[PDB]
Amino acid sequence: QNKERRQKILTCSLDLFIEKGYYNTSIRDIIALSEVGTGTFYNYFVDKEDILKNLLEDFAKQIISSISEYYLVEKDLYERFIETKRLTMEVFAQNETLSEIYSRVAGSSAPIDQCLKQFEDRLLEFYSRNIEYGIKKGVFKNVPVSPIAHSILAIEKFSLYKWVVLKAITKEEMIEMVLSFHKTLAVGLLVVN
Amino acid sequence: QNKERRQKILTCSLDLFIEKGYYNTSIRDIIALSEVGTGTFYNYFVDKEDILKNLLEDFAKQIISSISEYYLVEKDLYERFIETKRLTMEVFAQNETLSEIYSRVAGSSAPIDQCLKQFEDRLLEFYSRNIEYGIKKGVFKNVPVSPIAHSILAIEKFSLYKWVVLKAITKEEMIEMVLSFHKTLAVGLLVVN
Repeated sequence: QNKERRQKILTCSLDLFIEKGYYNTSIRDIIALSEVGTGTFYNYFVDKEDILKNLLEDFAKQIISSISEYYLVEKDLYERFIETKRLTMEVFAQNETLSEIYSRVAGSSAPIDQCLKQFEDRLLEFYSRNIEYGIKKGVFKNVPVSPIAHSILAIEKFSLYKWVVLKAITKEEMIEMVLSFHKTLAVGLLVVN
Repeated sequence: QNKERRQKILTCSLDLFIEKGYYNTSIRDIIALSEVGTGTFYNYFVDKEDILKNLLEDFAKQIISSISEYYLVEKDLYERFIETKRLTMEVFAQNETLSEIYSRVAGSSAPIDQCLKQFEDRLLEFYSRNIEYGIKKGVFKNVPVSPIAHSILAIEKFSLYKWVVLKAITKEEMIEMVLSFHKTLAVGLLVVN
């Protein structure tokens, strides 16, 4: 019941962010469209940034649990390396309107960048754990991990932006690009080493 | 003389974008701070987006010519692969205030995204030509090129943003991350292939 209401406020907030723009949307607009009352709203959120953190927490959680669930059945670490990128790209697509907001508000102001930083740091740490595991199991080379986690995040962010914001590529083209890059990263660009 | 004036308008525009924010800055503010007169201003630019395109054209041009000049002396394609990323990261640092604007206005509106798209497409095409050359010379594997060019651009964009906007890493850490990733991309993440 706390779940329903929390969810109603988040869906309405997302819709208003898409329709009016994140900065042009007020807590007033959200409370009015949510209809939960000013007092109940504050049992959950203090302002817009609290709403954005909560939207992105749920998002990170869905990405990380989809991957972790897949790990229970597929054990080949290379198969995991590729397919987890497709999985992630599909979570983005299931949350299209949020992917859009994520892709539009980066670098806009320090409080919003602080929110995106918590979301991104969480994904980066997870990606690091999984790369570390592969190094330990002799499948991946023992290289610095943080640059690799950042490269995964970066291409995912950039290709999402080109699909959902620029409309310059299709969902399919975005998925293909991302998988192709991870394949090449895995096998290595150099012919000889 | 056309050069001096064009340059004065661009420097002033950059300063106002940093100080007031790109959207809060008007052509009025720029013409007033530039002092070139309303009529002369229009011999060069029709609006802010014309100024942004011109700032980014010069930027792309400086990145591409630094790399092309280096190519006249270093012929090892792997040495080029790494060091060109350091060169690029240094051009970003020499144009810190522009790197900031670039890192802040992405996804903000379709006209500004159209401007960034021309800048990014230009870099992507150049990066593609250089990867293609390496494939043809047997140094790089024959893989799809566009995902690789996008991955180079993406990590460069993302690590620039974390330095100049988030202030979460140092210039040095940004340069190291980017070089480390390109090294791993080159040698390949997998132990065996």
